[PDB]
Amino acid sequence: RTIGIIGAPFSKGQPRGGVEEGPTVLRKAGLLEKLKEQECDVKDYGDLPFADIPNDSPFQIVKNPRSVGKASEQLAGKVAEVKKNGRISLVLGGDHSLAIGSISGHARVHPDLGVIWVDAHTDINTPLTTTSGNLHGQPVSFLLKELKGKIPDVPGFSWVTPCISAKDIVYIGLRDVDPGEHYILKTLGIKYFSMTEVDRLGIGKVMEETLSYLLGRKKRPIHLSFDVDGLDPSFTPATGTPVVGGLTYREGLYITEEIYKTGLLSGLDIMEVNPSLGKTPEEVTRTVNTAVAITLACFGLAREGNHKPIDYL
Amino acid sequence: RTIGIIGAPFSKGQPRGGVEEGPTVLRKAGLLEKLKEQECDVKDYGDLPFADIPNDSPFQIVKNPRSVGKASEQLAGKVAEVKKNGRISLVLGGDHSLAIGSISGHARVHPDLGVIWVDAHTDINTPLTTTSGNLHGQPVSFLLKELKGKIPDVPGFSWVTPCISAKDIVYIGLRDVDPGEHYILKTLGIKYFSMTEVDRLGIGKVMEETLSYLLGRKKRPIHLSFDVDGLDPSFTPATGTPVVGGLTYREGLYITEEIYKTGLLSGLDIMEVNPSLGKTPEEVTRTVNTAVAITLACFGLAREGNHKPIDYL
Amino acid sequence: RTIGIIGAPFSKGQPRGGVEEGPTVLRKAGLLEKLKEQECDVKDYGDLPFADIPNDSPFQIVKNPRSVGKASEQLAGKVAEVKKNGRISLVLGGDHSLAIGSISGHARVHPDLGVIWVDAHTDINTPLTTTSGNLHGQPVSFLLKELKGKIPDVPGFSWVTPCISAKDIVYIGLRDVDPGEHYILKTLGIKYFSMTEVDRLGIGKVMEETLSYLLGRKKRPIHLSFDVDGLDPSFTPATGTPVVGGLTYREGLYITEEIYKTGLLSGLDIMEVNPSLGKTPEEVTRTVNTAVAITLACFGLAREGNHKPIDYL
Ligand SMILES: N=C(NO)NCC[C@H](N)C(=O)O
Ligand SMILES: N=C(NO)NCC[C@H](N)C(=O)O
Ligand SMILES: N=C(NO)NCC[C@H](N)C(=O)O
Ligand SMILES: [Mn+2]
Ligand SMILES: [Mn+2]
Ligand SMILES: [Mn+2]
Ligand SMILES: [Mn+2]
Ligand SMILES: [Mn+2]
Ligand SMILES: [Mn+2]
Repeated sequence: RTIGIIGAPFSKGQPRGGVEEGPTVLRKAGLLEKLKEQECDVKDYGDLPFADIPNDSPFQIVKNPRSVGKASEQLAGKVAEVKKNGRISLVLGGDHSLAIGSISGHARVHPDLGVIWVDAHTDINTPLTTTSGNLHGQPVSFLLKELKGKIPDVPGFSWVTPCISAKDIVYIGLRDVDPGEHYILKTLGIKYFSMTEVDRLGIGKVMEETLSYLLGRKKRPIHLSFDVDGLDPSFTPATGTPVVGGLTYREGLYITEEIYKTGLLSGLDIMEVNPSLGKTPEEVTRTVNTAVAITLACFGLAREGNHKPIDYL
Repeated sequence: RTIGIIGAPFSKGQPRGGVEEGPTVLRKAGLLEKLKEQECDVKDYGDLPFADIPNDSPFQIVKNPRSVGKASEQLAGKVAEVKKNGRISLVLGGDHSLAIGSISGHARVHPDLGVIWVDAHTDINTPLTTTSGNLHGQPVSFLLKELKGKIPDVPGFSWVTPCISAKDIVYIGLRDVDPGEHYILKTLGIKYFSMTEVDRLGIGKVMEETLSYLLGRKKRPIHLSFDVDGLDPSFTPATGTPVVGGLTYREGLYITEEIYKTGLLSGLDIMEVNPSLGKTPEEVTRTVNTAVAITLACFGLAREGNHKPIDYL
Repeated sequence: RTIGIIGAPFSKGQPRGGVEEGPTVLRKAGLLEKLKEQECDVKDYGDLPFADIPNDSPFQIVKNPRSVGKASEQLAGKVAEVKKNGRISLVLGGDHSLAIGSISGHARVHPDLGVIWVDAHTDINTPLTTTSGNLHGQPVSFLLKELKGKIPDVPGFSWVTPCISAKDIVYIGLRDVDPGEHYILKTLGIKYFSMTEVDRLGIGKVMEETLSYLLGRKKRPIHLSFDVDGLDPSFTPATGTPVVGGLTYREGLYITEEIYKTGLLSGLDIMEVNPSLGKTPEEVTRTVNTAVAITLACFGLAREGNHKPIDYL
């Protein structure tokens, strides 16, 4: 459909700084051009200027709470605008803590949205269950209504308001979940397909079940938050926390081709691309190239081929 | 069954020259010996001496039309002979434009043949839809009856006569199809399993459907045209146009083991192996070794093991 | 459950010596610590001191028969003890010939055990069918009751007594089976899932069928003999006889996660890890790291996550 690109050069949700270059390398790879090369109407809303917050000491164990909270607050506003302009928001990250603002802004315009979270992690730790203190591993806890009451008043997030229920989200690709996160998973009855379920059923059945689970009762807007470390590091090595045994390039493209075909993609996040972590220049291009491929699939690029509504013969 | 090896050291169907060494490196890898090590009766018809055609300017955008057309005409003759000798033709390429002659010669003796095309590409561009002008991306358009009338009179192909119908061919492995090619696919109702279908159904279901689609009504001779770039470049890197997200080594062996089990393999093509494109000596041996493995599976080599009709205990 | 670690630094079942360092590198990787980090009660029975047998000339073609036979005899005793102590035996190899002693000792305490053999090889050659003479490719022939009578009196194995029937074992991962071995497979009706069956059905169906085949009639103790070369060499390169087209990291973890869930794991073997064969230091850590991952899955480590029986919120 119509696209609204939003750059989110933010890294304070985790320790490694290079992730704020994600928007830069993705654009430099010709993402806007490639999208236009397709039947896509693209409007670049530019990179959000995330002001520096010098005074931002930890809230207990949680690091850079004000910087993270403000960045998501700013992003939520931009996403809500692009959604109001009738465009599918495409947020280029940036660490995953930004999901808080992206999904929040998306839900302001489309409260009935459903979320598909592709990631090796659940990122559902609360400020009290986290052991790392990195906010990119907590975005989901801030968004779930069932958890409001388990989230302390962390500086920078007073603007947040839980917008989704445990049943409005599906996880795909999980392979490194913390104990508390697993407890929340089972306690709230969240639907997930860890790498174990992908191995058992095959990605085809996984997507069939995912889309049926989220669109069964009725059709609703879909928000896809894609963490590049959800895919195996043999495809996306330049990322902060890679975990072996990931989703293949093919599975990544399958997930997105299927989501595109629903015609319900409403919001998209391409997160955790960190060029500074590429062991080689090739590891960087390999990661960025895969990230672009996944993005293009979300907007119609199909492996069986594509053609214009004309008679080619 | 009984085998008839035919070397086709030809490269003019595309730009990179090293592909004409395919027969050489495949034989040097001990292909004939390995085949004989099995219950295989092998006769080497040698490498076809493709005469040089100095005067061969492009037909519009199409390059080396006379060289390509003549090479396929010569090959068609050799294949028809080996088929008449009651042997399964094994053509070692060489670029894929040779498929025109291999399938044409095969159909002269067995007009009811069915084709399984393993490739990342459909190679069904016509001389008028192609944008590259490389004939290795057009062989199928010359063979389909439904397209006769959309193929101009290109110098070197006046001998061609469409021998198969849209319904006599199945594609497996597609992941880089041109717009016009996709239009032809949908327009003629051609059966295909792109990498998307392989991901969705699994290679087992894909082969079950492929063989049922082609052998359902009745048993008929099978022609397998195997383009090595159909497999992922992590297995066959030394090829002209590699595309990531390909068929795995295992899937390649599965396809061929299943085709062998039909007992209907009649013609085989092992194409696009280009040693000159191996970034390293290991990339070359890796490509050639995989090509040999695929070939041996076509003739009985099974992963579960093989044994003679004797009492080993 | 409760674990009993047994080190088996033995290599004489094959030619390459570095495999006797397996216990060392696996322990150095923190296996005991990692296991304890889980709900696991671990007791290290140390490394069995395999005395040197200077006089050990070949029995016909069979090499180091006395050294191999004695090593398995010693291991059988240790395994029987750990089993009597109510612990799941975890044997760190060492070449696979040790399976003779591990399964023999296990069956002394649990005669109704069932065996799942993960390997690229069947290791079911008899002293008379083998062409290599390496005993690590014959362990299964010594254990099968149906073959007692086809096994000559080899020096060092007079203590052996066939403890399992052809129907008490299932193979997974086969891709390099000798002719005689295949003859035995078909002759005795042994249940196997070669890489061809894994491709056809998917690992989920494979495990479903495997566990149903072995636990259908009734629940019984399970012995898992895991040869690391069962997995693709892209995951476990430091091994004596690697064969491409192997089980993936994910499939390896799936097999073991499923076996763990049965709650019937009784005996485990982690064999063929040879650090000396790692082309690089990274190939060594890659092999050892994968071996540890497989082991941890056998004892509860799940990809969807794990959590204590407490309220994390
Ligand atoms: N990159 C990620 N998630 O996507 N890291 C999260 C890791 C860990 N679970 C935490 O809370 O710190
Ligand atoms: N190697 C191949 N096909 O197998 N190249 C074909 C590419 C392109 N579709 C063309 O017509 O030029
Ligand atoms: N590493 C192994 N098996 O696990 N080698 C066995 C090879 C061969 N089948 C033999 O009997 O020598
Ligand atoms: Mn992640
Ligand atoms: Mn994440
Ligand atoms: Mn191709
Ligand atoms: Mn081709
Ligand atoms: Mn083995
Ligand atoms: Mn073995």
